[PDB]
Amino acid sequence: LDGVIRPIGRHGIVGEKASVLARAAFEITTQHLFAAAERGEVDPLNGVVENVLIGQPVPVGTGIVKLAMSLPLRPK
Amino acid sequence: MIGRKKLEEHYITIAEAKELLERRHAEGLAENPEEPMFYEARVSLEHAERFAKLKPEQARELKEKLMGLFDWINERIAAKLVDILPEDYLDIRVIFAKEEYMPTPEEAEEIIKVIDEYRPLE
Amino acid sequence: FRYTRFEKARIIGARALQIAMGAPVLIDVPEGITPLQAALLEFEKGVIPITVIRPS
Amino acid sequence: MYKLLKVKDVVRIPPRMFTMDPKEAAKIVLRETYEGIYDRDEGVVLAILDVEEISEGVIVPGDGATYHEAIFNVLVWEPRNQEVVEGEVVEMMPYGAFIRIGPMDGLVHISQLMDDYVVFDEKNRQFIGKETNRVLKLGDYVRARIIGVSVKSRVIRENKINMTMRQPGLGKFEWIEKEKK
Repeated sequence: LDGVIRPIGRHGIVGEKASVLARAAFEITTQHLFAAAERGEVDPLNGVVENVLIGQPVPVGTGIVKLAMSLPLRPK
Repeated sequence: MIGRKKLEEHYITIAEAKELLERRHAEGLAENPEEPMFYEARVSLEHAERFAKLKPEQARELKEKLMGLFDWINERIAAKLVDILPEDYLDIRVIFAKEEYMPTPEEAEEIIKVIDEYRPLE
Repeated sequence: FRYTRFEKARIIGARALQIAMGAPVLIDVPEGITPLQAALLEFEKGVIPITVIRPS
Repeated sequence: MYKLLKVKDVVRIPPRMFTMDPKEAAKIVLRETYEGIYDRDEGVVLAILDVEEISEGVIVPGDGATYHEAIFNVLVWEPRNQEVVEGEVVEMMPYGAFIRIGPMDGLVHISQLMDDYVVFDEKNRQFIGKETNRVLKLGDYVRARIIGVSVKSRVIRENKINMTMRQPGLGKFEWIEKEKK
């Protein structure tokens, strides 16, 4: 994805860019890595491991659709 | 912030806000709990029932008129003059004792000349 | 304008929760039915009120 | 002094009254949320007048009720500082007197009453001056000025306003008329 091929674990795509909490539960090293982004770092949202960690519906699947409905609602 | 935004506000005298309570009191007239209005609403109704000195519509007309007479009188200052009904320079002192401009006896008399009409005279 | 499989399983899910909290039912009566099965029969006749939004 | 507002807010219609007209059903929700509540930023919200326009509904995962974005009109009352008010003596106390300036009250202490040394008559409910034979008692219409407002909580009941009348042109209205000359 970035012009030079990467590995898959602990030095590559998981260790590469994501949310900073996504790198916490993988590569049990965390005092190397979680204290690195202790200095000057925000963390928005929008992973899959984060919304399950906080109590939100994940973006994939059925938490992607948005409904809308008006309200006379006569039975007939 | 209350809600998302606050976009428009106006100033209402005591004689004008009396009609908003009674038209609200026209609801209830709902008969399922009979809707008695709550206690502090009925207390503020009694302050409107006893200090109603003017018509509701003629107070709205006067507030437009008093803003065009002087530039330093805005809508907020003009609504105060309807409730007090000043007669001389004594009331001009006590309202304007903490203001940026103290009026001259010429300019204070010109306010009285507009409010020489619409007086109950009793 | 056919629905997908992810939108059809959310419209049923939201309508089965209204049908338990009030929200008077259409002609769906007989004799005893769990509130999920009431949403399947209303969806069969194509009288769902809820419509989707298509982000584009 | 009262004010009239026009404020948008998000309305939550439950699915119990889901089969009513959208205007008054959004009115009955938002009315029983803000009436009679003193905020520290604006003031006493008295009553909701009416609902002009309403938006569409949006469903949220978990609840099953609906959300709307309505437009309504609100009558507020803001007792701001050094505001010239009018009132009615509706309470007699040995340390002061509550002056009702509307939905709330205004307390004036016994030594900010008038330009006179003031002695509280304990047997009756009145104040008797030393030199002048002026009598301040129950029910008398007065005129005052706010000097201090103590705002503690969201309830109307628990907030009280201190005023004073030691100025030329205040007090009872027939006292004011004789001070014109």
